Amino acid sequence: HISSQQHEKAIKSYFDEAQTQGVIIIKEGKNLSTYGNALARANKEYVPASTFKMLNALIGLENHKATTNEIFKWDGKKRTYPAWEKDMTLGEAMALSAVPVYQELARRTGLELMQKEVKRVNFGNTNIGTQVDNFWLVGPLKITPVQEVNFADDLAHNRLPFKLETQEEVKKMLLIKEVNGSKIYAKSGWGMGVTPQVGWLTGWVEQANGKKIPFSLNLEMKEGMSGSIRNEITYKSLENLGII
Ligand SMILES: *[B]([O])([O])C1=[C][C]=[C]C(C(=O)[N][C]C2=[C][C]=[C]O2)=[C]1
Repeated sequence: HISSQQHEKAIKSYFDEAQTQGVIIIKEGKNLSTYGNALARANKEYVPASTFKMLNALIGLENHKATTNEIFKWDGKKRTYPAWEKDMTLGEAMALSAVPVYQELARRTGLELMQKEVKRVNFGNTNIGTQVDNFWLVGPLKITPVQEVNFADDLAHNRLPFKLETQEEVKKMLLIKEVNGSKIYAKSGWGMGVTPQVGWLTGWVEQANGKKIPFSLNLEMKEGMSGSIRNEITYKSLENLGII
């Protein structure tokens, strides 16, 4: 019973209050809706940053480059965060957004195979260039927030060109929140090596009854904001629209 005018104002305000510029795109069935305080972001291109982990994992598992239970050893060298100085599964690495695990996986896959799986999946601008281990962080691979939500819609519905079983395994890695019988599956993205910095939270809500509502939040990370603003805004918006 809320006017759409009021949903629009309430969601814009969640971005206004964090003092950033951003958008969240929601997909109900085949219908895309854009909210936020910077609507024109919707079809601009940004690096996927760690959102790429979802595709990177799909590629690695499908092509037998790791298993769901394989433990990637920490090599013992100092890491940018101490939470990374441990051995982990791809799943654990997904939750921690541990890039060196995912770069290990990228190296196993190899530049050639990576390029072909990324052209095959039609992901973003599909260009990975010559560096197998940072293409999703500093370019040249770029994707828009529309493409990101459509990629989430595909994964959520198992429509990507990977075995059903590969898709279920990557989806088990993605559960970040349970809120009143709804489950939020998603991956965060933080473009730290680019100016300005991009922040993403891409996924879908799986409702009490099996409807799945894909979404993609996309904003600018400002000097010392924390990661969880991405989540917080996503959750405020989703609740505001009665999706969760
Ligand atoms: B991801 O979006 O969660 C993510 C995690 C850790 C590190 C990065 C990253 O963007 N590193 C970039 C780096 C390369 C040169 C300078 O900084 C992303």
